[PDB]
Amino acid sequence: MKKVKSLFLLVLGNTEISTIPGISVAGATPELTKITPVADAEYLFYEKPLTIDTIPVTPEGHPTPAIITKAARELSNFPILVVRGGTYLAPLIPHVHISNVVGRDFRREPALPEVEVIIERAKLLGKELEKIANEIVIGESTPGGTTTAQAILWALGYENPQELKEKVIKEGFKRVGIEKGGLKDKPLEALKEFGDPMIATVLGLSLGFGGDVVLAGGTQMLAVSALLKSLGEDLSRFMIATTRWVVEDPSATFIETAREIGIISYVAELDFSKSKFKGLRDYERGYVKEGVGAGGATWLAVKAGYSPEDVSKKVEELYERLMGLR
Amino acid sequence: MKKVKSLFLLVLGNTEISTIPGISVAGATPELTKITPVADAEYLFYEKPLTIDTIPVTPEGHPTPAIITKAARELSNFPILVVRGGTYLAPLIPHVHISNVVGRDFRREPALPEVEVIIERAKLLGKELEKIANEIVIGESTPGGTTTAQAILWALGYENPQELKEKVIKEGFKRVGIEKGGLKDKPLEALKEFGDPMIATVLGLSLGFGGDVVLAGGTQMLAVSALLKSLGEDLSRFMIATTRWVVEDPSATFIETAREIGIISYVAELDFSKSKFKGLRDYERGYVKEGVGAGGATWLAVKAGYSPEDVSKKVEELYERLMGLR
Repeated sequence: MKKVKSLFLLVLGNTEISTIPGISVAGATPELTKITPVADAEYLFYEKPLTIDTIPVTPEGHPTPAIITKAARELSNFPILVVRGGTYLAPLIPHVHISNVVGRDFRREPALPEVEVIIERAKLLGKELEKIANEIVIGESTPGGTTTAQAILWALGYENPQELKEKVIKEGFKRVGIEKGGLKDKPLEALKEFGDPMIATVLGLSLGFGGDVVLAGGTQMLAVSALLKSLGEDLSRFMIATTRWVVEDPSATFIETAREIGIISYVAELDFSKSKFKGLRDYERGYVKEGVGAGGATWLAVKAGYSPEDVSKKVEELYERLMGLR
Repeated sequence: MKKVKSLFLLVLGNTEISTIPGISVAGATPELTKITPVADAEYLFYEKPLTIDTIPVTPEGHPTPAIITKAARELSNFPILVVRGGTYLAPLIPHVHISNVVGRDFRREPALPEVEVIIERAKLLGKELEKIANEIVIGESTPGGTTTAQAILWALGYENPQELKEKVIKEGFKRVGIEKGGLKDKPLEALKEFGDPMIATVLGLSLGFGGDVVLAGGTQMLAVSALLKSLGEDLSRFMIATTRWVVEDPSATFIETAREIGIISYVAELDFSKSKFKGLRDYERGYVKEGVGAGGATWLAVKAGYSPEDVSKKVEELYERLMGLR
C-alpha cells in the first residue's frame, strides 16, 4: 500500500501564559505573540506573511526559526500541512482546523477545559493521515509553550527568564495543590491543568497516527513524549528532532530528559557563524535555538540529500530577501 | 517518489440560494439546508452526525447520499479529508479550512466577491496535495449547488423544480445583463456572479493539483469542467464520476454536456431495489440520485475490489443502524 514517505505538520497554538511580560520571546512584545503562530505559518508559503507583512522577531530582533523551516522545504520539497491546534487567529492559508481555543492562564484556572475534544479531533486527523503517509514530522509554533511544557514535565516528575517561569509554574501548582511529581500517573489531568492546545493536538496526532512520528521541537516535545509514556504508549516509533543549539546549551537537560523518558534524539547541525547578518549570526549565542519544527525540517532536507550547510545557505539567502525589518 | 494512490476530498459549501423555498431538497426545510453539509461530513466519521444527531433527509424523507460515501469508505478504507470551501458552520471534525464565506443570492448581488481568495487558498491546497497523492477524487455537499452550477453552465453557453430554477437564474442574468452564452470566454466573471464557495474551491483544487482529478458529482462537476475548459486547462487528466441514477434520468443531459465539454464519465452502478427501506428503495424512482461524492466513492471501492452490489449491501446495513429518523 503506497504512501508518501514523510509528511511535515506544523501545529499552531496559543496560550494566555505568553501575555505575561518576560515569559516568551516568540514575538516583539507580549501582544504580538498573539500573531506569531499565524505569521510563521503564512511565511512558509509566501514571500512575506499575510496577517502582518513582517516575520516574527524577538524583542532583540532575532528572526523566527520559521526561516529555517522555509529554507529546508524550499530545498527538499517535503509536503506540509498546517494544523491550527488552537490559536487566537486562523492563519490566512489552507490549514487543518482542530479548534479556536486558546490555553488559559494556569495560575488562575485550568489551562485547557477543552482538552478532550481537542485530543479527539487530533486523534481522528492522525488516523486519516496514517492512510496517507508512513511518517509524520510534527513541528510547532506556540508562544509560551515552553512554560506549559515545563509545568507538565514538572508535574509528571521530570526535573532570569527561568526564575519567572518557576514562579509562574509554582503558582499553578499551588492552585491545583500538587508538588513536582504529583501527577506522574495522571497525564490527562496534567495536560488539562497546565497544557495548551498545541500540546493536546500533538498528543492526539501521536495517539491516532500509527506509523513513525518525529516530534520536531524541544521542551515542548519532551512534554509530549512524557505524556505518551505515562499513557503507556510504546515509544519505539517516536523520535524527537531538535537542533545543535538546544543540545549544546549547558542550561538545558535535553538529552538527559530525553534519555529518562526513553525517546531517541535527532540533532540538526546548523551553523550560522558565516552569516552576513547579526540576527542569524546571533543563533550561535544562545538566542532562539528552536521552533516551527526547524530541527525536524532540516532532518528531512538531510534525508533528501542536502547538507546542514546547504540549509544554512538557503537561510542566509532568504534573510537577504527580507524587507521592512525594524 | 511514493504517494498514496487516491485521496478523496469532500468539499463543503453553502449558498443563500438554498434558502429559496422549493429550490433544494438537500435537507428537510430551507433552514436545515444550512446544517446539511456539516452533518454529512460528520456522519462519515461517527455513527451519527454531531452538530445535530440525525442525518440530513429530503422533505420526503430520502436519506442523504452521504450514506453511500460512508459505506464505500467503510469497505475500502480510502483516505478522506474534509474541506470547508465556505459554509455557515464549521463541521465538528478535523477539516481543511478554506473560508467561512457563504455564496450570495445572485438575483440581488454578485454571488462570490471572495472568489479570488477562495481560488487562491484552494489552489495552494491542491499544490501541497500533489506532493502526497497521485489522484484526488473530489466530492461535494452544497445545498443549492445545482442552481449555481446551472447558472454557470448557461452563462458559459451549455444548454416544476426546473421552472423555479430557470426563473431564479433568469433574474440573475437580468441583473448582470447577459443572455445564455454571454460569459463563454469570461469564466471567472461567471463564477463571481453566479457561483458558490464549493465551485470556487473545487476549481482551485483542480488548478493547483497537477495529477489525475476525479470530479465526483453531477451538474456541479459539469460546471467545474466547463470553467476549466474555458480557462484553457488540458482536460485529459480530469474525469467526472457520477451514478446510474444521474445518467439514466431522461430529464438530464449529463452525458451530452460531458461530451460537449470533453470530459470522460465514470458511472457507479448502484441498485437499491432489494432494500427493505422505502427511503433507499426510492433512489430507483428519481429521488436524490447524487451527492457527497457518492459516485466517486463507489468508484474507489470498486477499484479496491468491491462490487457495486457490495456497496449497496453496506448502505442497507448502515441504514438499519439509523435511530431517530422522523
